[PDB]
Formats: sequence, C-alpha cells, structure tokens
Amino acid sequence: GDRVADMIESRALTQALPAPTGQNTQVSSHRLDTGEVPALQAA
Amino acid sequence: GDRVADMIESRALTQALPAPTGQNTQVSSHRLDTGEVPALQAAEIGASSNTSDESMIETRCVLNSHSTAETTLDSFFSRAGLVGEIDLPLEGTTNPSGYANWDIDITGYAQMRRKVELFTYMRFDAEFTFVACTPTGQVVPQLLQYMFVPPGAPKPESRESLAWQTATNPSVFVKLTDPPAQVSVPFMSPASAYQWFYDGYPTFGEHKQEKDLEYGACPNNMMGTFSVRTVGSSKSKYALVVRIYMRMKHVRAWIPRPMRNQNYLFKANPNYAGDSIKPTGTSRNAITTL
Amino acid sequence: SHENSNSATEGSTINYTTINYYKDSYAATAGKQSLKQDPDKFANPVKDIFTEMAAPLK
Amino acid sequence: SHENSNSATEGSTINYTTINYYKDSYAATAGKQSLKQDPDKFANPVKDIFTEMAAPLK
Amino acid sequence: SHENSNSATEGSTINYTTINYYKDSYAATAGKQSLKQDPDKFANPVKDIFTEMAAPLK
Amino acid sequence: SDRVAQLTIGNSTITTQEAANIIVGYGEWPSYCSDDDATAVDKPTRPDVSVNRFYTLDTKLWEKSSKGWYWKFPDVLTETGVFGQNAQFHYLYRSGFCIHVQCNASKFHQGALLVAILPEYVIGTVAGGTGTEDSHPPYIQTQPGADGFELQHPYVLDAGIPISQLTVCPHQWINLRTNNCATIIVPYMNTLPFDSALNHCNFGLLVVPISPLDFDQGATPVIPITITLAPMCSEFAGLRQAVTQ
Ligand SMILES: *[C@@H]1O[C@H](CO)[C@@H](O[C@@H]2O[C@H](CO)[C@@H](O[C@@H]3O[C@H](CO[C@H]4O[C@H](CO[C@H]5O[C@H](CO)[C@@H](O)[C@H](O)[C@@H]5O[C@H]5O[C@H](CO)[C@@H](O)[C@H](O)[C@@H]5O)[C@@H](O)[C@H](O[C@H]5O[C@H](CO)[C@@H](O)[C@H](O)[C@@H]5O[C@H]5O[C@H](CO)[C@@H](O)[C@H](O)[C@@H]5O)[C@@H]4O)[C@@H](O)[C@H](O[C@H]4O[C@H](CO)[C@@H](O)[C@H](O)[C@@H]4O[C@H]4O[C@H](CO)[C@@H](O)[C@H](O)[C@@H]4O[C@H]4O[C@H](CO)[C@@H](O)[C@H](O)[C@@H]4O)[C@@H]3O)[C@H](O)[C@H]2NC(C)=O)[C@H](O)[C@H]1NC(C)=O
Ligand SMILES: CCO/N=C/c1ccc(OCC[C@@H](C)CCN2CCN(c3ccnc(N)c3)C2=O)cc1
Repeated sequence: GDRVADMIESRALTQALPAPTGQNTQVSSHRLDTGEVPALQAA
Repeated sequence: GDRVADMIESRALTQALPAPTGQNTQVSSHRLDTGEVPALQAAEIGASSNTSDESMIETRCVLNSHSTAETTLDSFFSRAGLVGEIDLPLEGTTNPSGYANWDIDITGYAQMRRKVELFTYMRFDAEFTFVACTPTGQVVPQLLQYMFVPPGAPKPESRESLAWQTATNPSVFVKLTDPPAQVSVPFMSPASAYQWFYDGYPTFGEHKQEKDLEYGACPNNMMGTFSVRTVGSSKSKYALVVRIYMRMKHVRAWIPRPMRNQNYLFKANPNYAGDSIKPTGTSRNAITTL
Repeated sequence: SHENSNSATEGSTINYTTINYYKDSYAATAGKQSLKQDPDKFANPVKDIFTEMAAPLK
Repeated sequence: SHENSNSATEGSTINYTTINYYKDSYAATAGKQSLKQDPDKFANPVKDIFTEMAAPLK
Repeated sequence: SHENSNSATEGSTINYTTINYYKDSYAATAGKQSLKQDPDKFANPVKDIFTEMAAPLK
Repeated sequence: SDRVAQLTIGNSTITTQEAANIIVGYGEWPSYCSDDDATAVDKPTRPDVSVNRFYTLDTKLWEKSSKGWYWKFPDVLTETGVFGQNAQFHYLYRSGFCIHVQCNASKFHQGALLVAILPEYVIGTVAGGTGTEDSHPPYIQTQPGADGFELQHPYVLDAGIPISQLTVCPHQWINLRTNNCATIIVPYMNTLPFDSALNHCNFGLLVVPISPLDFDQGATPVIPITITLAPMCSEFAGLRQAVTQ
C-alpha cells in the first residue's frame, strides 16, 4: 500500500575449495617480460 | 582537371534535448567502490562538474514536476521597461518650443539595460508604448504627433517644420485623453543581431584622441531618431512628459557575458567610477563567522 | 493565416502558438516557445566528453 | 485552445467549462465545477461504518 | 464573402489577401500583392533581344 | 590519455604532456561560411596552410604581484606573417582560433590563472576617477596588438563586469600543481558573417592570476606566460591595397 520507490528496492567473497594435499608445482621456464611483475607486491 | 591528391580531399558537439521540467532524482544507495569517483572533479578543465545528487548522498525517488517555462528568454524579457523619457516643457532650456528629438538608444536606464547586457548579441521584436502626461501627472486635452525618423531621413528642426508631413515615415497621432499609444517594431538592424557591445571603431583611418568618441559606436545598433511635437502652429499651453516603455518579443539571444556590478555612468560605454569601485556583494568582518 | 514571415524568431522547425491580427508576423503575440535547453555547450564544452564516474584526468 | 496548465484547480480528471482568451489558464473564467460532494468524511468518519437501522453500540 | 467588385485593383488573375468588413471592395485592406516584376520592359525594350555574351553591335 | 596531447595545424605543431583538456568554445568547431550566410559576391581566398599556424607572440613575466593581461583578437596578428599580410590587403575576414597558453613551473611553485575568452570585450575607463568625465580609452588600451596590455583593475576587468563570473565565457584554469597549458578552441563569433580585421576585434583573451604565484626563495623567480594562437578555417575577401590601421 505504497507509491514510493524508496522502500520497494530496500554474501561471502571467498569459496572454500577442497585441498587434501599441498598444491603441486608446475613446470616454469625463464621469462624476460615487461609490463607484468609477480614479485613486486603491495604489502 | 587535376592529378594531385591534395585538393580533392580538402558540426556541433552538443544536442539540444527537450527539458520541460527539472530532472527527476532516481533512487541511489550507498557505494563502497574503488576505482571510480564521482566527487573528485578537475576544475582546471574548464567544465562545470557533472556530479549529480545520487552519487554523493542516498536519495529518494523524486518526480520533479517543476516547470522551466518561466526562465525562457521570452518570459524573462517580455516585460515593458522604461527606456526613454522625453520632456516638452512650457518655458526652459531643454526643448522650449514643443518638439523633442530622442534618438533611440535604450541603454539610458539601468533596469532594462542591466538585463539585456547579460547577452552580447540579441535579436528581437519590440512593442513600444508611449505613456504621456503633464509633469504633475494629470491628463490634458492635447494632441501629439510621434514620428520615427530612420537613419537618413530629415530630422525635424522645429514644431512647425516640413518634416512633420510624414509622407513616408510612420507617425502616430494620439491625444492624451486616449490610452497609451502602443506600436510594434520589427528587427530593423542591418546585422543579424543587435550587439550591445562593439569592441571596435566604425570608421577606418588613424585613431587619435579627438575621435575616440567613435569607440564602441556601431552603426548597426543606432536605428534612428524618435521625434514628438505638440500638433499646432501656436505653442501648447501644457507642459508634457512622454515616457517610453518597450517589451521585447520573439527574442533570440547569443553569447552570455558577466552582468554589470559597478554603477552605470554614461550611455553606450562601460565607463565606471574609478575611486569608487565597490565590491559586488556585501561583506563581513571575519571569514569564520557569519 | 496568410501572413508574411517577418518575425525575428524564424529559424526553427516548429512554429509557436502566437495569435496575430495584422498581416505582419512581428506584430504577433510573444506566445510560448519550445522548452528545449542545451546546458552542455556552456557547462562542459570539452572536446572528448568524459563521464561522471571516471576520474577526469586519467 | 493551446494554453499552459497554470490554473490553481489542476488536479482532477474532468476539466471545467471556462472560457479563456490569454495563454495562461489562471486568467480564465471561474466556470462551473463538478457537483460531487462527500459528506461522509465529515459527518461519519468512523473506522467501521455502522448502518442507520442498527443500534450504534451493539 | 459576397462583396461587389469595386476595388481599383481588379484586372489580374489572382486575388489578394485583403480582409474586408463592408460590402464594397475598395474599403478593404491594402493586403499583400504579387511579387512579379518585369524589368525587361524598362531595362532592355529592344526589338531583337541580344544576349549578354555577344557584342551588341555585330 | 588526457594529460598528453599534440596540436598540429599548418606547418607548426606543439606538444604538451601535462595538459588539462581541449575545450571547444560554445560546443562547435570553426567552419567556413556557408552560402546561406554569405552576402559578399566575390570568391574568398583561403590560404589553408600559410595562415593556419601556431604564431607564438609574446612572453609576459608573472611575478607575485601581477594583475592580469589581455590580448584583442585578431589584432594580435595583423602585424605578423602571412595572416598579417592577407588581413591588411583584404577588407573582409573571418576565422576561428585555437588558443594555447603555456605557463610551466616546478612542483614546488603554486598559483592559478584564469585564461578566459570573452567576445566583444569593450574597454571602459575610470571615468576621471570620481566618475563624472566621459573619458574614452586610448587606441593602445583598445587594441594593444601583439604586445598585450596589463589590466588596471582586474576585479572589474576594466569594463565594470566582475571577474568572478568571467567563468561563464569559454575558459580553463592553469594551476601549477596540475597543468601547464590551456587550449581553447574558439569559433568565429560575430553577427555579420565577414567583418573588417582592422577595426573590429571579435574577442579578448583575459589571462588573470586569481590565486597568486608563490614559491620559497631559492626556486626560479622567472615564470613566463607565452600565448600561441592559430587561426583556423580563415578566409578573406575584398582585395585592395594595404591599409595598416
Ligand atoms: C636625480 O634624483 C632622482 C631622485 O632620486 C633620481 O631618480 C632615481 O633614479 C634611479 C635610477 O633609475 C632609481 O633607482 C632605481 O630604482 C629602481 C626602482 O626601484 C623602485 O621600484 C621597485 C619595483 O618593485 C616592483 O617589483 C618588486 C619585485 O622586484 C615587487 O615586489 C613590487 O611590488 C613592485 O612590483 C610592481 O611593479 C612591477 C614592475 O614590473 C609590476 O609588474 C607589478 O605589477 C607591481 O605593480 C620597488 O620595489 C622599489 O622599492 C624600494 O623602496 C621601498 C621604499 O618604500 C622599499 O621598501 C623596497 O624594499 C625597495 O627598496 C629596496 O630596493 C631597491 C631596488 O628596487 C634598492 O635600491 C633599495 O636600496 C632597497 O634595497 C623602488 O620603489 C630599481 O629597480 C633600481 O635598482 C637596480 O639598480 C641598482 C643600482 O642602480 C642596483 O643596486 C639594484 O640591485 C637594481 O639592479 C637590478 O635591476 C636592474 C634593472 O632592473 C637589473 O638589470 C639588474 O640585473 C639587477 O637585478 C639583479 O638584482 C636583483 C636584486 O635587486 C635580483 O632580484 C635580480 O634577479 C637580479 O639578479 C634602482 O635602484 C631611483 O629609484 C630614483 N629615485 C627614487 C627616489 O626612486 C635620478 O636618478 C637622479 N639623477 C641622476 C642623473 O642621478
Ligand atoms: C509612429 C512611429 O512609432 N515608432 C516607434 C519606434 C520605436 C522604436 C524604434 O526602434 C527601436 C529600436 C530598439 C528596438 C533597439 C534599440 N537598440 C538596438 C541596440 N542598441 C544599442 C546597442 C549598443 N549600444 C547602444 N547604446 C544601444 C539599441 O539601443 C523605432 C520606432
């Protein structure tokens, strides 16, 4: 019993994945690449 | 008949949308979001800020039905303002013989002049009205002839002149017992707009101090002379004033500009008082109080 | 309605609701004109129009 | 009849028989208005409306 | 419009847009007349009309 | 993508890498006169390269106590280059302008300017001080040329109009913490479609420091302001001998 639109319009970010063992280490090679840097983080 | 490719290869950004009422305010909620910021503008761009209500505060649905029709140019200017006053006294210095030539310059009174100096170029039709009476205010049975002298027509030099025969000029014969004579006047200028401001000189040549009187005087704005005499060979037995009111209709105005804040001093120049430059507003003793 | 096009407001597509009695259009009523406004040629006359939500100087 | 809706009686479904000569609706005639009356909002504005024939306090 | 043909401008095919209130056409408005002009009967009323490009005295 | 720009027209380009943005005056570009508007019946000349160049004109030093300057256009360019030769031969004239004013400073200097346009910028006087003598401004205050002229009373812009609402007209700011230049593209504004280039000056470029310059002593005390302008879509008509004024 209202005509207002204010009242009629009036949650986790993380998913628990199953992890029985520690994760594997896939094969990497060298990389000589600008633009993207995986070391420099922002603490 | 060419083999060159240079010659054969040799627009507005804004769209006028219809807006009868002010715009509504849609419902917003809170926002906790990085990256995009509607508050932090850059005023050095020289753009007015496009930040709305909804992206600064939680608002409700307001259906704005407030009309924007009072603020159009045809509703802001179509009011008859006093632009001229003509005195026809019995005995004196200023027009003692019952005629007066008032050249049509509507920048002589500071309420109509203040509004129309907001815009630089204005194109309009006008309807002039000539409210005439004795200086004490009363109406007297006296016949008057108004006539409009365009640039080039002979100015009448006396009351009983020959130029009052009005063979081709428009003229109005009204007596003072009648209601005020009201006639409509078209857009008469040779240019496409009456420019209130002409930064320049009309004539060529060297510009010495003796002929700086022409500065700011554009011939596209001076549209003639309005002449008025008491109809008769003898002198009339009534002192007279004739107040001229004009309202503008079918108005188109271009290029806004800042509105005057110093007092007007003369006609057809923006001269202002030098020692008496007053601030544009009122003042207070300190900034941290009211 | 067999008047001349003498009014100083000719230059649009739509006409106005101005009643006139003489044969000249400048003697007509002021009437009511169109409620179209374009604030973006005075407010933000920039070349490449940036939006509200973005930072203006990327 | 190409007037503005300026009159202080806008807010009903039906219009009135008011003759007007200017472009503003508040300058019109007073005209004749609708003969609808609702006495029950001043006479008996009770929540649960009791009838005439019954005793009012059962 | 049941007036007499009394006006001093009868003698053309088209009529004019002149509003009249009396039964006599000479009491009407001046109106607006046709914008037809013939300058060639005053400018070059020669018998055999020579063109612009040619020399006039061959 | 907004801070860095490049404006090439004619044979002259200017690069800027700390710009604000280009504003187009009254939302439209300068363009040629259509045949709906033109009244002159002789074919106009359109040089199209030789006059559409960025002419760098002068250099005003901006110290901590400046008032403001103004340049009347196009009388800054009726003494310069092929624009100044075509505008003196030809009676009629129309053009737009791309107006670029540079003022660089360090990242320790401060201060803001209001470089603004305004059309038909007529100049009043102080009316004899008390306001009773009808004094007209001289020819050099009226049309200073490429030398520019310094404002006497910048609060009223020497015309009785306040500078606080100059921001209506096409403008942008040069505050030395954000930008160093200000491009203003101006179309041809005038009633009649061509006019004389020697008598009528269509607009004036007001450059006024509102927030004053400030820097601690030790920094560079010379902070210049140079304006460069480019007549865009210029065309002339009515050829006769050279007038200079
Ligand atoms: C005869 O008798 C007579 C009488 O006496 C005489 O006369 C004289 O003459 C002379 C010659 O000329 C002179 O002298 C000179 O003077 C000058 C001037 O002074 C003045 O002025 C100033 C100005 O100011 C301005 O600026 C500033 C900054 O700078 C600011 O702040 C201000 O505000 C101002 O501003 C304004 O103006 C501007 C302009 O541009 C504008 O723009 C704006 O807008 C504004 O408006 C002033 O300041 C001064 O003052 C003074 O005084 C006062 C008092 O009150 C005080 O307070 C102050 O402080 C001051 O003092 C100080 O200073 C001075 C200087 O100035 C000194 O001297 C003292 O002692 C003190 O310290 C005045 O008023 C001047 O300039 C000059 O000087 C110069 O020279 C000298 C020698 O000669 C030297 O030593 C110095 O150093 C200088 O040098 C410089 O300069 C040059 C030229 O310019 C250059 O080139 C060089 O290089 C140099 O530079 C350098 O250094 C610097 C430092 O200084 C630096 O900074 C830089 O960077 C570089 O490195 C002279 O002195 C006089 O005056 C007269 N008188 C009277 C009384 O005045 C005659 O002569 C006789 N006869 C015969 C034959 O002998
Ligand atoms: C019987 C016949 O009755 N005739 C009546 C009658 C009434 C009016 C009339 O012409 C009215 C002209 C006005 C509409 C516009 C006046 N304008 C234009 C811009 N301008 C300017 C511009 C720049 N600086 C100054 N100083 C002034 C200015 O003053 C002619 C005839």
